[PDB]
Amino acid sequence: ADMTLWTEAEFEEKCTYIVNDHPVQAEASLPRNLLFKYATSEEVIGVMSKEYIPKGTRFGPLIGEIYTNDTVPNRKYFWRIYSRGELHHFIDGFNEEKSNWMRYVNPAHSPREQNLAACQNGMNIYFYTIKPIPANQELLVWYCRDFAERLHYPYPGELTMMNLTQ
Amino acid sequence: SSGLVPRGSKADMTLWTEAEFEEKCTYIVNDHPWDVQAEASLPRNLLFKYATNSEEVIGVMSKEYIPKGTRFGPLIGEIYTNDTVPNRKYFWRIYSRGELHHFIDGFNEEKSNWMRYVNPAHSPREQNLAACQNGMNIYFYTIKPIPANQELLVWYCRDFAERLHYPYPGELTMMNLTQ
Repeated sequence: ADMTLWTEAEFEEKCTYIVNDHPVQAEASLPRNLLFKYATSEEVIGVMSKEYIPKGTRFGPLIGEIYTNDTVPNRKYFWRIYSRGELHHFIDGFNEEKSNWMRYVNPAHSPREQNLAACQNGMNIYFYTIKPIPANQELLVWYCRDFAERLHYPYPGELTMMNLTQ
Repeated sequence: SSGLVPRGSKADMTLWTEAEFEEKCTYIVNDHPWDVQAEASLPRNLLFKYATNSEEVIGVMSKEYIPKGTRFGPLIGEIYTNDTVPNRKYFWRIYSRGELHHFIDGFNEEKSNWMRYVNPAHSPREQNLAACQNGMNIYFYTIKPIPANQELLVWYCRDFAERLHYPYPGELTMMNLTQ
């Protein structure tokens, strides 16, 4: 039940609820269980729950412009996609007319804050809730273990030197 | 004296690259010439730590003050590829062009040098050697002085740890990366 160390395959296989986007694209696509957080203007500064979001809910896939190295023209909204253990392409969520609402979700600062894991399944990126999100709480994402490892990034539950030499 | 002159324009080895270790190390220590090989090869500035009442080696200690920036090695052991590998406790990986190339295996004491006896550090605070691949070899570099009669304790340098998807001293947390 602790999803911290699940593999991308385990997220896909053991997901309970699937939430599709709502039928500018980045704003219009926001599912009906979410709301935007706004600046004190109409600038969107994050995504919040409108209602209780269960653990084990999948959002996505991420929509954005796709670039390879040979085709790439701002990298803050980039997500990397891998094939057979090599970087294959980027999905770029920067352009709000060609990207969905996932571009607005802020990153978690700590394991405690994280309530979404980002995973690559197939050729897509999804965000899975790893804990319940009560109403009117911010969605805060970080890479799942396998994705973090592909990036050489830290992640919740990462083993320490102390762990590896115990 | 004071100020801009002595300051000039802008020593911690924690985040050095493998190239930096090779370029900037100060002292080189070669193995003892030469011979069992794993014991006979131990450099004259080191001693073994033994199990109590036993001749069993359980670690490596300094015999004398070992300066920061001292290189030991290269590692010697049997070399296996995936296509030739026959207990991985004493295995070290060698990479070529970002891909695993072969393993150096220190298990057999007749075919390996003293570096097989060096134990891993349990924490950043305990580490006094960084292991690096330079060229086709692995060397250990002291990252802090080792006073006389203190154990040598190794961990991978940052780039080697990252090839292994291992943690390392100085690794940034999510907290550091996000603010």
